[PDB]
Amino acid sequence: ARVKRGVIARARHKKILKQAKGYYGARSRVYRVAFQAVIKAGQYAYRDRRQRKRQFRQLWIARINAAARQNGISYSKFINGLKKASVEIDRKILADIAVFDKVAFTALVEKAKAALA
Amino acid sequence: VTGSGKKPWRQKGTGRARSGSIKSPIWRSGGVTFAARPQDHSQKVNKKMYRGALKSILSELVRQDRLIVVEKFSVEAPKTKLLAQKLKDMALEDVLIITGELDENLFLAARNLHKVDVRDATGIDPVSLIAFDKVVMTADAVKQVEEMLA
Amino acid sequence: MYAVFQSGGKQHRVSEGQTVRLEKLDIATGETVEFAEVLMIANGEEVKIGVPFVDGGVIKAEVVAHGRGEKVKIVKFRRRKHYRKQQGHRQWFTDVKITGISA
Amino acid sequence: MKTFTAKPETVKRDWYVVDATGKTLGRLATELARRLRGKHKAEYTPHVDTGDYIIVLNADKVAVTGNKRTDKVYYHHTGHIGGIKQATFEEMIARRPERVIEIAVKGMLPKGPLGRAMFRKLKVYAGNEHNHAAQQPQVL
Amino acid sequence: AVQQNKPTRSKRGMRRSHDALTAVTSLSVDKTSGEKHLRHHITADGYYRGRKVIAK
Amino acid sequence: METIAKHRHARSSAQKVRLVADLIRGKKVSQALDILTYTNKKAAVLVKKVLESAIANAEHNDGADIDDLKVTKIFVDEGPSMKRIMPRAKGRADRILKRTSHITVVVSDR
RNA sequence: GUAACGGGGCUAAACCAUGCACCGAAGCUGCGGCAGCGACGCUUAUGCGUUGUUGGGUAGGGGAGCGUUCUGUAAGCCUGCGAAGGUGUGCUGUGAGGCAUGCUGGAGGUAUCAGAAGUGCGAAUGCUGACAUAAGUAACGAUAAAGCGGGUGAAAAGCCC
RNA sequence: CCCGGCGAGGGGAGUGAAAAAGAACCUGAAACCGUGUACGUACAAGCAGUGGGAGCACGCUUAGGCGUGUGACUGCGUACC
Ligand SMILES: [Mg+2]
Ligand SMILES: [Mg+2]
Ligand SMILES: [Mg+2]
Ligand SMILES: [Mg+2]
Ligand SMILES: [Mg+2]
Ligand SMILES: [Mg+2]
Ligand SMILES: [Mg+2]
Ligand SMILES: [Mg+2]
Ligand SMILES: [Mg+2]
Ligand SMILES: [Mg+2]
Ligand SMILES: [Mg+2]
Ligand SMILES: [Mg+2]
Ligand SMILES: [Mg+2]
Ligand SMILES: [Mg+2]
Ligand SMILES: [Mg+2]
Ligand SMILES: [Mg+2]
Ligand SMILES: [Mg+2]
Ligand SMILES: [Mg+2]
Repeated sequence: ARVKRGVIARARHKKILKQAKGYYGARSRVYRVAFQAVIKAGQYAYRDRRQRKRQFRQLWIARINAAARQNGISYSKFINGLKKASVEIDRKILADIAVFDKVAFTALVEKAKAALA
Repeated sequence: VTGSGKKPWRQKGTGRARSGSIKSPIWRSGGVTFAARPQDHSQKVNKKMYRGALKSILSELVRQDRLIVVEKFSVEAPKTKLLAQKLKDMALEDVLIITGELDENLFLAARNLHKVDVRDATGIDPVSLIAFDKVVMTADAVKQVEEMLA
Repeated sequence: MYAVFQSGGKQHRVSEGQTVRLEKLDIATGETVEFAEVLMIANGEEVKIGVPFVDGGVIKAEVVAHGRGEKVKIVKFRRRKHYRKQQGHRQWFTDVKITGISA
Repeated sequence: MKTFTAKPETVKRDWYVVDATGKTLGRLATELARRLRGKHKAEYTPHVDTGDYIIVLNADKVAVTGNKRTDKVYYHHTGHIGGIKQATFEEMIARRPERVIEIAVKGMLPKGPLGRAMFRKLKVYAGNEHNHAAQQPQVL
Repeated sequence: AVQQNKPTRSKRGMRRSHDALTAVTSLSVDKTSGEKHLRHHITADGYYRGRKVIAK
Repeated sequence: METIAKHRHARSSAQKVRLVADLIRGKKVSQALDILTYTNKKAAVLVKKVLESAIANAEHNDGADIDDLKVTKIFVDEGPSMKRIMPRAKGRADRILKRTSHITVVVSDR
């Protein structure tokens, strides 16, 4: 016969109020933040992690297109050479070879340049 | 509640408002909403359902409760002290247990924080039979077929 | 020697590096069984013989170490329209470590 | 590990010297805008701080293709209302290549901050070789 | 002349900048090896050198 | 307590007194005056009193006669504010909170 | 105020035709995991591994649960070798939440399965209280203004002479 | 006992298991207001976060490429009811 809301009352606010970052002004100090902002965070987060898979790919190719072309054949022709193979197909990501194993990479551009029929 | 008045707050205007009466369920003043009430509570169980499945004790609680002896006839006029003497014929004491002798004699002597209860009589519900460790049926013969009432 | 392979994402850039991956199947606990990867090898790629393929002869694989296959990570991730809120949700994996011997 | 080469905070800067005395005018901007970012560059992951270092010379030798020598809106309105808008055709402005024309790259960059880091920071001039008020050292 | 949302924090905390107080710096004068107050000689007797206000 | 003194009530508002306090810190001590005695704002007359009381506690709670010290701390807090009413336009624009503070002066070692 | 390519800028960075290549979504695939149903493998109350498939969602329908105050089980169990409550942390669950523990704290709390609800707030120009904001801003109530010397006093423009 | 106006207020000493129980007195949360320290910050535009992310302050480990804080720069991107 006792709601005595006080009992979870606190725990709930405290829960979301637990936004370490503090963000700014009311965004931590006032409960107002939670479903307004802590909620946005959940939303902005929901999409960015999955939308990110590509944002890096866009970078991966951005550099491959910037590395492979300097030594003949553009990114457009590159993957096409690479495309022809029985086992020769190791995708990008590691494609950053242009930063650590340049010799490999340029030795990989021939795997495509000389590969393009 | 102490509604010693009808709405005196002037509706349209005065800035934020919208009040009215004061047994107003929102006004900290008083007024408790969907109030409450004395009610009955007491639900009633059919007659057959009442006698249905009770002393399942014997079989299940076999190695525990289903003892039948005597109502202790030699017990003094009103003496509970040396109850122990008889409380040891089975070694069932504070373990709880209730007797079902069926004689409002002097054996109603059991008075304690909560151990042995008498109620030795037709009047008895399973609730009690199941509240104790080993309900000493006892009584003898009283435990007949359809009238195993203790 | 370098390393290279896919299996649930091309995660095999680093050489030995001992980095997380996926999960066995029936159960994780550690120990091992000695599972060679496959000749996805960049020919290992590492020496005077960095090779376009990776294909530099038959059979070339590293044995899996099976360092630690556990843990999780927790990420809230909750959507909500203007009238609802699936806000309440959680899905993770353990990504077994694996140190991987030499190429 | 997490692949992405870091941002050594504009690690290296390769110096260069275009000519501009050429005939490509507007076409040149792209290979001038791509350069101060991460064109010839492979590694040094762009998007983040970065750049290069080249430089223009006379540049005064441009004609564009069509009658653009005579067009190009060009106005540098000011916070002055009172009806301003300073429109001057290209040839009218080509008389003194300032923050414009040669500076056709500004509108071609990421714009705002950081892109702003490259901006005029390539130098322009309009006379090629003589008294290069710019850094004489290493260039190509 | 009404206002509408106003940020107690940050803002105002900025106008306070032009609100901090200031420091004097003055001498003691030959006689008083301390006080002298500001551009005054000394209050102890209110004398710059003799019979001024009350002194010897 | 590392020789304090502080205050409570009296009435002089927070910010009002928080202003003069900034004037004194760091060196202080030997500045029982001058950097205070030569500034007239009510808040000043109040911080000095407690300033001396504090520097005085240097002969009772602890030794270290008045001459060294530092005054590494001075902060005023909001103290219970009195409420009152104000006849105005029929009674709408009236709240008046007197406000009050303290000072809490300190004097430790450098 | 360019304002009838989004901007740059374009003689092809336009269009028309032809063909290849590349970028590109939560679409499809790969890998792992969750749940419902049909099957498969078996095992076989049952259940688990494989697999096919289904899993946007307002009104609204159905189905599962967490948590709180109070009652039974409870002079049983936990506690001053520190309960409830407040605050941090770590582990844990799909989530509601759960636990363990630092510190505070100064006396109580309650596994379990069951029972009953003043049973869960962010809004109703909601009700009560506390504290902000504007802002150290406006204002200090008749424009019959006051100056000086003494006194007293911690201090006097305002009090006494 | 000491500062002070024989103020207020406080600081010691003593009472007490505790005064981090002092009469405003149990526990004392939140808003709101301060002092201190680490980092960011005075050529940069917008629901202030989220994704990426260098540097810096501490903490790492017989490196092993990490934890906590802060976050320049950058893709996105108009609160809830
Ligand atoms: Mg590109
Ligand atoms: Mg009436
Ligand atoms: Mg209003
Ligand atoms: Mg009432
Ligand atoms: Mg009946
Ligand atoms: Mg943009
Ligand atoms: Mg493709
Ligand atoms: Mg995709
Ligand atoms: Mg659904
Ligand atoms: Mg309770
Ligand atoms: Mg609502
Ligand atoms: Mg004033
Ligand atoms: Mg104003
Ligand atoms: Mg004014
Ligand atoms: Mg007046
Ligand atoms: Mg208290
Ligand atoms: Mg700066
Ligand atoms: Mg991130």
